[PDB]
Amino acid sequence: ETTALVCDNGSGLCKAGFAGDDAPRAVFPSIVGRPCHQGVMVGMGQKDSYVGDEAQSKRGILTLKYPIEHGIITNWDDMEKIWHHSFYNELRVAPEEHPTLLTEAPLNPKANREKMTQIMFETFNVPAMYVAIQAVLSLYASGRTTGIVLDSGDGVTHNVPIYEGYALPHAIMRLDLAGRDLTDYLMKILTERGYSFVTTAEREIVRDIKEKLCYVALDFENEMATAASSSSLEKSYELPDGQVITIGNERFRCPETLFQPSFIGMESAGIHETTYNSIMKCDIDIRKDLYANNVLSGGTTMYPGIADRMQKEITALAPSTMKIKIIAPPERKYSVWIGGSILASLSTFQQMWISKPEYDEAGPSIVHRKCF
Amino acid sequence: ETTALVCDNGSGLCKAGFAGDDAPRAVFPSIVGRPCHQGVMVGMGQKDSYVGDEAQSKRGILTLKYPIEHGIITNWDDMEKIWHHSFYNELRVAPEEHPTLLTEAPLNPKANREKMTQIMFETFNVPAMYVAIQAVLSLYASGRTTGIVLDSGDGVTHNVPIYEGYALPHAIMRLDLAGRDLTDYLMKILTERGYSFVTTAEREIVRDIKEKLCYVALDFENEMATAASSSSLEKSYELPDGQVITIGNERFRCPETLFQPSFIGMESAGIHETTYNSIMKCDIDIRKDLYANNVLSGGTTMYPGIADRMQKEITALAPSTMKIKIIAPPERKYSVWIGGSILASLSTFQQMWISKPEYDEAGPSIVHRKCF
Amino acid sequence: ETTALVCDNGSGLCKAGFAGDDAPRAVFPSIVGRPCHQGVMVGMGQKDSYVGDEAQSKRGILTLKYPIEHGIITNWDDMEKIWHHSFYNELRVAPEEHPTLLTEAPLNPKANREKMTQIMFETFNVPAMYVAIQAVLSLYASGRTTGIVLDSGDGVTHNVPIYEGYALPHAIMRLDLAGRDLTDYLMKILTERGYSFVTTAEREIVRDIKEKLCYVALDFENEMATAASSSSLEKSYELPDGQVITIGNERFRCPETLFQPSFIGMESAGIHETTYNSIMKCDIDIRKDLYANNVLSGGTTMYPGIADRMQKEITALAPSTMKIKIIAPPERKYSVWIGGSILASLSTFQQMWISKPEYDEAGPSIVHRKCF
Amino acid sequence: ETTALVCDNGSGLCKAGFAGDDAPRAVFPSIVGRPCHQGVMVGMGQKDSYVGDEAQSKRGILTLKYPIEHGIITNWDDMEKIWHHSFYNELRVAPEEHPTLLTEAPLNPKANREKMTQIMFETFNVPAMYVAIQAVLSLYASGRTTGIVLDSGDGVTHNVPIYEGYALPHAIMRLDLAGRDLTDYLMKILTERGYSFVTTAEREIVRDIKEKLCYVALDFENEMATAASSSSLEKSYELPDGQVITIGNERFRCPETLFQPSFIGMESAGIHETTYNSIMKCDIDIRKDLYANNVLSGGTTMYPGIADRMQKEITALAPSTMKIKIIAPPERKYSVWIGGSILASLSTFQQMWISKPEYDEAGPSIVHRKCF
Amino acid sequence: ETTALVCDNGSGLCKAGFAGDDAPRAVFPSIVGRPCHQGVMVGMGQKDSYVGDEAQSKRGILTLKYPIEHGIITNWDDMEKIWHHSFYNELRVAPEEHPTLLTEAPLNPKANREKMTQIMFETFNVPAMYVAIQAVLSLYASGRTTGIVLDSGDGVTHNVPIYEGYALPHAIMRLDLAGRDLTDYLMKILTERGYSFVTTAEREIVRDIKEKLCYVALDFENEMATAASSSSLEKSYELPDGQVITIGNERFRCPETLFQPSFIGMESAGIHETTYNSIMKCDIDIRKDLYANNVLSGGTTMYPGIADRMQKEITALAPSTMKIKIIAPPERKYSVWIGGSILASLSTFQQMWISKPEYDEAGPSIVHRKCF
Amino acid sequence: WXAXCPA
Amino acid sequence: WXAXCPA
Amino acid sequence: WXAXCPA
Amino acid sequence: WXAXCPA
Amino acid sequence: WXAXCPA
Ligand SMILES: Nc1ncnc2c1ncn2[C@@H]1O[C@H](COP(=O)(O)OP(=O)(O)O)[C@@H](O)[C@H]1O
Ligand SMILES: Nc1ncnc2c1ncn2[C@@H]1O[C@H](COP(=O)(O)OP(=O)(O)O)[C@@H](O)[C@H]1O
Ligand SMILES: Nc1ncnc2c1ncn2[C@@H]1O[C@H](COP(=O)(O)OP(=O)(O)O)[C@@H](O)[C@H]1O
Ligand SMILES: Nc1ncnc2c1ncn2[C@@H]1O[C@H](COP(=O)(O)OP(=O)(O)O)[C@@H](O)[C@H]1O
Ligand SMILES: Nc1ncnc2c1ncn2[C@@H]1O[C@H](COP(=O)(O)OP(=O)(O)O)[C@@H](O)[C@H]1O
Ligand SMILES: [Mg+2]
Ligand SMILES: [Mg+2]
Ligand SMILES: [Mg+2]
Ligand SMILES: [Mg+2]
Ligand SMILES: [Mg+2]
Repeated sequence: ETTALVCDNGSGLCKAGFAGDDAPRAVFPSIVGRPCHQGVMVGMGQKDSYVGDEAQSKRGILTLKYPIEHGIITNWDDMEKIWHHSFYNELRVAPEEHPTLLTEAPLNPKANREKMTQIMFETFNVPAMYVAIQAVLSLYASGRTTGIVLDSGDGVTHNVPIYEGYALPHAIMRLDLAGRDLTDYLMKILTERGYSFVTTAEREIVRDIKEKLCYVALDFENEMATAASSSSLEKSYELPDGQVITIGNERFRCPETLFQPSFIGMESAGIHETTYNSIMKCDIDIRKDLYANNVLSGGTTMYPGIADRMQKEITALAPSTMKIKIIAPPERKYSVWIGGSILASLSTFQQMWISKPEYDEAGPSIVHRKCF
Repeated sequence: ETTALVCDNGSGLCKAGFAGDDAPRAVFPSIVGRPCHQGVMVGMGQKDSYVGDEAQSKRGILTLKYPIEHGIITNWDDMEKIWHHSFYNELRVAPEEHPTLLTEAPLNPKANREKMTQIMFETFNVPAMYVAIQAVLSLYASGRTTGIVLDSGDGVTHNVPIYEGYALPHAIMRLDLAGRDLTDYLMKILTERGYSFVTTAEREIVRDIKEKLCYVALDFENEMATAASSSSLEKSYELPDGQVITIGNERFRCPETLFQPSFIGMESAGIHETTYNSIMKCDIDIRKDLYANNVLSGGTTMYPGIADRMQKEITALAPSTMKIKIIAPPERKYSVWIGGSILASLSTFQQMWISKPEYDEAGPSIVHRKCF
Repeated sequence: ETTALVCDNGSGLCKAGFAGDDAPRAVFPSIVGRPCHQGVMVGMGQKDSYVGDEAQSKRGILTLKYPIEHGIITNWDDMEKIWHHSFYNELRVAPEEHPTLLTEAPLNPKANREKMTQIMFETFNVPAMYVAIQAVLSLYASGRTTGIVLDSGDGVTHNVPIYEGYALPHAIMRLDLAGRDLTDYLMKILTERGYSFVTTAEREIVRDIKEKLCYVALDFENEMATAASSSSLEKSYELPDGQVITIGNERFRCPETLFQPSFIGMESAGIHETTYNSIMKCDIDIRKDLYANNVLSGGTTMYPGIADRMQKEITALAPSTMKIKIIAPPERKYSVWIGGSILASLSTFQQMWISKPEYDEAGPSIVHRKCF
Repeated sequence: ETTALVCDNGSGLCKAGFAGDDAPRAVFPSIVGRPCHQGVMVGMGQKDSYVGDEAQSKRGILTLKYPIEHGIITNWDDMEKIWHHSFYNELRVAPEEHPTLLTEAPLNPKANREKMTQIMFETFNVPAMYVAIQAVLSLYASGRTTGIVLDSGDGVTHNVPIYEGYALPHAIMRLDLAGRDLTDYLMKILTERGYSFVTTAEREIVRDIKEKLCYVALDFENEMATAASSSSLEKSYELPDGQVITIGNERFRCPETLFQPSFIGMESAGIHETTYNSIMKCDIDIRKDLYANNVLSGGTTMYPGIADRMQKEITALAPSTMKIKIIAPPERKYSVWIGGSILASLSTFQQMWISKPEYDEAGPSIVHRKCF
Repeated sequence: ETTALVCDNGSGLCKAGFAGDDAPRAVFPSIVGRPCHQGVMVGMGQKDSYVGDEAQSKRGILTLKYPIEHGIITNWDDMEKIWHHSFYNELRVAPEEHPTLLTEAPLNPKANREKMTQIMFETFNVPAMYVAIQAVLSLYASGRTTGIVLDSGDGVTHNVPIYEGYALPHAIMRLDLAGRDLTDYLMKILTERGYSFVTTAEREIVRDIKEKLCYVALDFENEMATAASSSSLEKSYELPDGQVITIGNERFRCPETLFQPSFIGMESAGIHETTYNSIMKCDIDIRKDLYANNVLSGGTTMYPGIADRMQKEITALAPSTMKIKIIAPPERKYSVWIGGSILASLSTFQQMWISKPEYDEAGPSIVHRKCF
Repeated sequence: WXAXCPA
Repeated sequence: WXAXCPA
Repeated sequence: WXAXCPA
Repeated sequence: WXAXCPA
Repeated sequence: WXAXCPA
């Protein structure tokens, strides 16, 4: 009878809300900011840790830390602060009356899931809890039951194929290349035009530049020749203190790392080759059904050239008699949370919650038996 | 007054329908498919066993098992599933109101027939039942009363001679070489050109290739020399995921195992020598009547070169003053069922049904006294 | 329960009073006068040192010495005389019953603060004491919590930026150009019109002329051309002995040294360039908040042309999309004392006094740990 | 009179030497390494391709490619580089004066053998050449004339039965599951403890871990319970850059894929069931002689638990009245080369070399008539 | 045949000479001095700009400007004056007969290199020219082919790892913290003892004090306690006008900013953490070879405590089983020029000069294709 | 291989 | 992670 | 530099 | 079958 | 001050 909570804890953004809703109620950056100076003015309330948007509004006097990197929680006190700010200050609910659904990347360490279960049952003690895979939730929100999901967020880009409700665990692929690597590469290549960004607040500024101005080129060499020929692709951005910068080919050289990882010195293949290799590792008789149901999800897949480029690259890789379709819904930035809300509201899901007596009898190892 | 049911349970295909009809109403592959993975998507109805065409449409996530091998039922729960799907989901009738006619290969174990009688009388309890020999049904569907029937299906190739309505039990021959062995041999010899097929769904793909593209050579050495000389016999096939393969001499090297069993390491003789030896073991005065009435039946005899080759081989074996005729009707893939419908609709057949009180009095051993 | 004392000891003026008040009770010039002649008249009381206004009323027979130069105490006996006159003759209180709050310029020698603590604890022994930064007190009296303070008095012109109650110690700038240098430059350039001032009383007369008649030009070259064209900017001043002098361009050539230090042979930049360089040495995300909160304090910033000139120069230096606001309250001559009275009356300030047992345990080095 | 050369070109290791010797002279990894960066230092000799051990010693700046996968040569220029390094840099001989013996897996494509014949006759032009089956060479090195050989290397695991010098070609089984699949599965399951290996040099590191620390459990469930109970099976390994990792049940979960292929999503049966099915496909009267002569060969069969586990599984599958013996010589990592040296030194083998005039007369198709 | 010129244009020192020599012939400070007063004495030759040592010998009447800040040329007329003084007055050669080799920091703006090429080809027009990376030249002068170079000069501290002649461009780190920041921090903290330095000549005096008297402490807290305990670390320096100053803990508080950048309000990590993070961003198999080949170069690394401190900090950061070696040659102040002389004298370097016809054909953009 | 592997 | 990342 | 230094 | 097949 | 003022 009690409303469940869905909390997608990504590497760069935390999206929390109630099950049965269409959009997450609280979307805030998952950062913890700490002051690096001394407060000489007394009388007003100055804190030691700023969490979320309050860290972003005061980032000029704070050092910002991400508790999650590549989908792995590195700082657990900061993650506890993130969860406390999500439960009490944003959603404004008591966590002991609502079951909580959490998401996790595939091919992750087991200790991450075990400590997540232990913290959820001992610090914010819930009646029930569950850990789900994000690409399965993206396919849940897509409304279909078959397809291969490429989910790319802030730390993890992973491909998961599912045929008729059955997952293919040997064809699941994970690549540690996402939007934070693109932000770092943009910080590196912005020094060519004479712009220097070194701090964490400057990293947030470069992330805003990448979100506002970058796009995926259909043909990389033709766009590079066009940018070298005329200054028609140049765009201007206004810095917070008043300076105006101009960028040219760096609008499309930054998301080209998704298709050519060797720009940042990585031996792995691109996302199109990863998707093709994940398709070819499945059985033959389902492969055509995976060719026409490519589903995109996550904030990294929101560049305004990526669907046509993915279609062209997969059509080049695949045999010519197959139909290639890329499904890119406009709400794919929040599709993991939408699928979590669909899953937590199902009547058949109420029997696979991990309850408190099961955790009391089994310890923090029941999550390896009742989940993926 | 009630309409009888005719159910031919072959090794690879199940053909069921009503007596008095011209064609069987339900023809489906006799396979049981089971999922080898874990269903991560909840909400929709996922079963544990897929029977028939539903096993074929979802074969990329299923392991497929044949309950019948070489005309012998090995798995009885799967055979019960096949019979339940044939009665309730395909024919859509109640089995307790209709007598049922079943077929069996000659020289079979007695326990197969006894357990068939026990299952038909105790699980799908019929008013009456009967077991017939498939070659006698092929001669019934041919419309003649004399001749030697070579029936070759998916597990059994058997020769039965009948003269003037009298069978010759000492001249009945059975050879365990049929279409599944040809499919396995094609799967073995397709690796020479660089194509690998190892799974059960790939076995179904190879069976489809064998059904579509194979043919029987009139002269094997001349056709091998022609295939080695020019690429005029090569044919192309499109795989389900889009690849195109090309085959050459394997179009006629695959059904040559029927005439040369030593290709698969078998000491037995070919089907032409088996037919000639079955003719030679009969009485002399009927032998000429068996020379002009060779009747072909079964799906294995549907290669488009087999009648001329069989005629040439038997004419080589027989003395030159005898006339050799091979009867190959175009409907011989279903001729056993047609003869079963002819036999079950006869007015003189109604007194040799095995009724339920006879089964209650004599147990599951009456079928050895009221049948062949 | 006892009322604290706030004593701003500037380089030219001493302002002392009680905490919680709006205006300082005792404002007197910090000079010590000594007679340079022989007293031939006997019977009345002639002293050896005249302190404060009594030094100003009898300055024609006295040599006047400033104990503080450039915010650094040079003569400690004269400074002790100034403090004794402030405590006993002006405020008329016993210093052993009241804690005392003192001010100090940034980037000062440590020995000045240590000897201040030693004298306040051993000669005028207080229950408690504290040393504060004058620009932080100006921001306290402004009522806001963010902004960059330019404090210019008699010896020190310093810029201190503070964002959200946090100081920026690496961006604090100090320039040794203030009103005494302007008085010396006016003393130098008054000889062009035929007026000679060489003594200390004549220096006080020139300081009075500078306070009464000088102003900051909006455009220097246009005002030079206007002064050279017509005698409309000329003003007359009456000397104490009856002579009347007239000055022209020297009304605005004297505070132009604040914007062009090369008039007195200094390599440093102007106050507008120092303010801009202090702004650009901070973080980027706070710079806009420092652009609209420029706070002026001190008696040197009381020229009636300086706010518009600083606004014009900073608007020329800053990018055009930023808003520049100069906050010039009319009570900014005493704003350091007002902020000291605000700080000393706070309930949260009572736990950071430097008490007498702490000085007894730690010696005269505790002030480097309990203060800035 | 000239000494013949024996060159076993496996999927992961190349073993070359002279006929008549006991051990191969040159054993090196069959990899080709290419630099993925730009050489900024000039003067010294940097090459474009590094072959063999030089690829292993400099693998941190190279991308490594295997020219052979699953016993099939995919890259022919890299294979030519491997053969050139084996002939000129390791053996240090001229290939035109020595006949060369090569090995090949059964059930291979014909184009592989034809292109090997063409390359050894046209690029490294030999007086004579021959292609042999590796399991026949393992039985040659075993010293016996009957038995069933299970050869498992880096790409192919194949079973070949031979009775009294006669091979059984219809009972030869090939399974594409070997040590590279075990290395990939170990990479996949090492992410559970928090260790990430994604590059090719990290693949070599994981292969070294698998060679040093893995073993075959006698009972899988009992060993899993023992590993879950106490940390007595945990072992530590030192990485090349100094980190120390610890592994538990992954020591025996990695070679369990040989007996349970469904760990990597493969529908095939284990090696014990493959051996039992290869035995049961032979004639009955020889089957007992195949039960006591199970010969192991290849580097994959060097786990220190595999002989007892194979004995237990085959004894469970076989009837209880038969004797099961597993022959595991200590030199079985090089037994294919030893049998090649035994075969090439025989006086009766000198008449079945494929000479250069026979290749000139018949083209690159003589190898299908003079070999297996 | 013509001798090449090597000119290292650092942020604080210009070192020019001939290729093939051991030491640079002309080492002079890269400053331009201009008079800030009026010359009342006529007859002798007074110039408008003083370049080099003549700027240092007459710095009491000049304002000194550095044309290069943080390895970026800001004033191009002053840089042209520096190059003219280097070519004509110091080296005394015609620049049109000698190719010239120049150095540049990594991660620099492209316009700096382009304008360097344009000025070298159009104002001091050379037959050929080249731009090199300074850390690669330091590794050239070290004589080895592998290692990670930490080069710290007057504006840039950068780490570049090179393995077997191959650079790692994604692991190159640049930090804008060098000796000029240390001079500014010493100027800031010298005000605590009562010494004021504000002008450019006083900045040169403070730089001389820092070069003569500063050292790197092995343990910062123990040395701070030792300096607070007794006056055994105090040292005396004589000013040019006769005053003697004494400094205590400021001898080691000034180069501690290299390890703790937060002393000057910088969010970056120290040089030891930058070196460790540059090592850990490389491949694993080369990391050991980067642990024993740490090469120091530049004048900032000439403090007499820095090698032991860097060894201790890296040994604390690295795993305990690795060997840490810091290579600190005594000639490392000029090692960039020595490596430039080694590189320009190589016979294999003569084919990668940027010639004048290539500049005429391609414009000032060829330097991005023929260099780093 | 070429149709059902890779290789 | 803990052996080949950081994280 | 030009946007985040000075230089 | 059960003695020389399988089946 | 004591070394570059006076004071
Ligand atoms: N419009 C956009 N264009 C390109 N990238 C974007 C856009 N919006 C967000 N991103 C990137 O997507 C990431 C956030 O996506 P999301 O999947 O919500 O992250 P998380 O991993 O926290 O769930 C951010 O790192 C951001 O850089
Ligand atoms: N057109 C065809 N050409 C060659 N073989 C065929 C053809 N049609 C069916 N077959 C083979 O015949 C077998 C089915 O024949 P059928 O006698 O119906 O089987 P069952 O033994 O199940 O009765 C299948 O194994 C199939 O491979
Ligand atoms: N109206 C005025 N116009 C210009 N300058 C003034 C004015 N009033 C005071 N001053 C100058 O300001 C200085 C005193 O300012 P204040 O900050 O109170 O001094 P202190 O440094 O002692 O605190 C004096 O040197 C005086 O010359
Ligand atoms: N001691 C060992 N334990 C387990 N596996 C091993 C051992 N030694 C080698 N291997 C594996 O055996 C393979 C090499 O065996 P080998 O038969 O020589 O390969 P090839 O197929 O090249 O002939 C390698 O993949 C290696 O992983
Ligand atoms: N003995 C020394 N001890 C400490 N620092 C020094 C010493 N000698 C020179 N330096 C510093 O090193 C810098 C010059 O180093 P160098 O690498 O030659 O500079 P550039 O960047 O011009 O090449 C100067 O800023 C100087 O402060
Ligand atoms: Mg996400
Ligand atoms: Mg049949
Ligand atoms: Mg003041
Ligand atoms: Mg091998
Ligand atoms: Mg340098």
